[PDB]
Amino acid sequence: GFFSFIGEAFQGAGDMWRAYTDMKEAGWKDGDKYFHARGNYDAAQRGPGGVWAAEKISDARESFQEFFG
Amino acid sequence: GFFSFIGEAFQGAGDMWRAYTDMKEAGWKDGDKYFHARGNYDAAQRGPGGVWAAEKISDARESFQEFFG
Amino acid sequence: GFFSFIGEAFQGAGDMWRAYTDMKEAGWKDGDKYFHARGNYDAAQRGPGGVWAAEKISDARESFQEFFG
Amino acid sequence: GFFSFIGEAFQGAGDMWRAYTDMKEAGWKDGDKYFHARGNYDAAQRGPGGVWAAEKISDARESFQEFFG
Amino acid sequence: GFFSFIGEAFQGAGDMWRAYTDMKEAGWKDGDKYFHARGNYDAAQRGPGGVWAAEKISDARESFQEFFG
Amino acid sequence: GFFSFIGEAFQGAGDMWRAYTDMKEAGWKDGDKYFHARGNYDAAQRGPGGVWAAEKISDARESFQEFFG
Amino acid sequence: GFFSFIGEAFQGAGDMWRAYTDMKEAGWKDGDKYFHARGNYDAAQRGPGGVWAAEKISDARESFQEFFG
Amino acid sequence: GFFSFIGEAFQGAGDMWRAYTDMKEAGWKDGDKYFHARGNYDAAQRGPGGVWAAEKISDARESFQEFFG
Amino acid sequence: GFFSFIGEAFQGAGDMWRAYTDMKEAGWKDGDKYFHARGNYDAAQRGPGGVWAAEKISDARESFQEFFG
Amino acid sequence: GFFSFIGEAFQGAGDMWRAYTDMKEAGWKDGDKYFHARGNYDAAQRGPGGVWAAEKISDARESFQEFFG
Amino acid sequence: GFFSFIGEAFQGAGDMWRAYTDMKEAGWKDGDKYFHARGNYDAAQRGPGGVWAAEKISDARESFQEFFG
Amino acid sequence: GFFSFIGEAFQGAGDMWRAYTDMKEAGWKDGDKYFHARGNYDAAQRGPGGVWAAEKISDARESFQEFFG
Repeated sequence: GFFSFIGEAFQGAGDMWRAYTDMKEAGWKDGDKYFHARGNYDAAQRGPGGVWAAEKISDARESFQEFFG
Repeated sequence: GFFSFIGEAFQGAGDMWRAYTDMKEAGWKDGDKYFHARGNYDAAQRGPGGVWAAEKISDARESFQEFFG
Repeated sequence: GFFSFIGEAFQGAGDMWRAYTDMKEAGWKDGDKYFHARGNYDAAQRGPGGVWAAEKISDARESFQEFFG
Repeated sequence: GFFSFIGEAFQGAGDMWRAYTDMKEAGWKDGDKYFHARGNYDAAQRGPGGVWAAEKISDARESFQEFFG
Repeated sequence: GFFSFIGEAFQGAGDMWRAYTDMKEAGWKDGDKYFHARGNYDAAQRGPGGVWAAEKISDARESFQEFFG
Repeated sequence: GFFSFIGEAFQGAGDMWRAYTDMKEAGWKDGDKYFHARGNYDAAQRGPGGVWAAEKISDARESFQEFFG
Repeated sequence: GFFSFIGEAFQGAGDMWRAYTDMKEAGWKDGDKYFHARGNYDAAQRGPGGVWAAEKISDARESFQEFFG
Repeated sequence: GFFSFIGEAFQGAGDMWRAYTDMKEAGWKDGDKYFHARGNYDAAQRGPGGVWAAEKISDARESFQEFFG
Repeated sequence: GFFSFIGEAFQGAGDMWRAYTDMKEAGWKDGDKYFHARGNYDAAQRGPGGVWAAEKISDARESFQEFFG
Repeated sequence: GFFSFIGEAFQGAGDMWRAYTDMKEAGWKDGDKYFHARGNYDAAQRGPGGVWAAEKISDARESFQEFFG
Repeated sequence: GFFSFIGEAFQGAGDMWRAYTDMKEAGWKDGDKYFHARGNYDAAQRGPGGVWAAEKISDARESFQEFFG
Repeated sequence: GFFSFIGEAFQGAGDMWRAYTDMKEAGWKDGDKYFHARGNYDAAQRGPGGVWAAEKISDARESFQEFFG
């Protein structure tokens, strides 16, 4: 079992990035979730970059290189 | 079992990025979710970049290279 | 069992980054979650960078290199 | 069982970064969570950097290098 | 069982960075959590840096190097 | 059982960095938690640095090096 | 510089399997060489087998297999 | 510089399997070499087998296998 | 400089398996060499087997296997 | 400088398996060498086996295996 | 400088297995060498076995295994 | 400087297994060497076994194993 959450440069209001594994006889309730935004400037901004999602990376030679100038 | 969530440069209101695995006799309730936006400037912005989603990457030689100038 | 949460440069209001594993005969309640933003400047900002999510990285030779200039 | 939470450069209001493992006959309640922001300047800001999430890293030779100039 | 919480450069209001393991016949209640911010300057700021989350790192030779200039 | 909490450069209001292990027939209540901030300058600030979270690091030769200039 | 001599199942009389490299201002003399054979039985005999002479063998997968029954 | 001599199952009389490298201002003399054989039985005999002569063998997976039955 | 001599199951009379390196202002003499054989039985005999002569063998996985039945 | 001599199951008469390195202003003489054999039985006999001659063997995993039945 | 001589199961008469290094202004003489054999039985016999001659063996995992049954 | 001589299960007559290093202004004489054998039984016999000649053996894990049954 592999669980990997990556969260970056965001504005949230609730109930995020959750992992529920292997429950038995459970029960739950969540409530209302409000996002209210007025007059903001430069919210939720991210620079460059690549996103790799792999399971096995075998024998990688001179690979996975990112250059920023 | 492989679970990989990547979230970046966003504005949300609720109930995101969840992984529910291997439940038995469960039960749940979620509520209303409101997004209200007025008069914003430059929200949810992302720069360049590539997105790789693989399962196996074998013997990668001089590969997976991104250059930014 | 592998659980890895990485959270970075964000504004939240509640109920984030949770991992519930291996529960039996449980029960829970969560409440309302409000995000209210007015007149902000430069909220939730992130610089460059790459995101790798792998399970096995075997024999990586001269790999996984990021240069910033 | 592996649990790794990394949280960085954020503004929160409640109920974050929790790990609940191996409970039996439990029960719990959480309350309302409010985020109220007005007139701020430069909140939740992060510099550059890469995020690696792996389970096994075997025989890594001259790898995992980040340069900042 | 491995539990590692790292928290850095943040502003919180409550109920963070908790690990509940191996409970039986429990029960608990938490209260309301308010974040109120006005007129701040340079809150929740982080410099550069990389984030590695692994379980096993075997035979790493000349690896895991970060240079800052 | 391994439990490691590292907290650094933050402003909190309550109920943080807790580890509850191996309880039987327990019960508890927590109260309201308020964060109120006005007119501050340079709160919750962190310099550079990398974050490694591993379980086993075997045979690391000339590794895990960070240089600051 | 690569020099590989393999000699097998033979009858010789002299001056075999020599490698002279990188000489300067040299000089040499060899003598007479006589092979005299009478009435022999089953001299210089070899069983089956393949002869590979390569310089580079890269990425050979399930190759170079000889079966004898 | 690589020099590899393998000699097997032979009858010789003289001056075999020599490697002369990197000589300056030398000089030498060798004599007569006689092989005289009469009435022998089963001289210089070799069983099965393969002969590989390579310089580089890279990444050989499930290769170079000889079976004798 | 690499020098490897392997000699096996032989009958010789003289001046074998020599390596002369890095000589300056030398001089030498060798004499006569006689092999005389009469009426022998089963001289210079070798069983099965493979002969590998390589310089570099890199990353050999489940390779170089010989089975005798 | 590497010098490896392996000699096995042989009948010799003289001047074998020698390594002369790094001589200056030398001089030498060797004499006659006689091999005389009559009426022998089962001389110079070797069983099975493989001969590997390499310079570098890197990262050999489950390799170089010989089975005798 | 590496010098390794291995000699096994042989019949010799003289001047074997010698290593002369780093001589200056030398001089030497050797004499006659006679091998005389009559009527012998089972001389110079060797059982099974492999011969490895390497210079570097790095990171050998579950390798170099010989089984005799 | 490394010098390793291993000699096993042999019949010799003279001048074997010598190492002469680092001589200056020397001089020597050796005499005749006779091997005379008649009517012997089971001379110079060796059982099974492998011969490894390496210079560096680094990080050998579960390697170099010989089983005799």
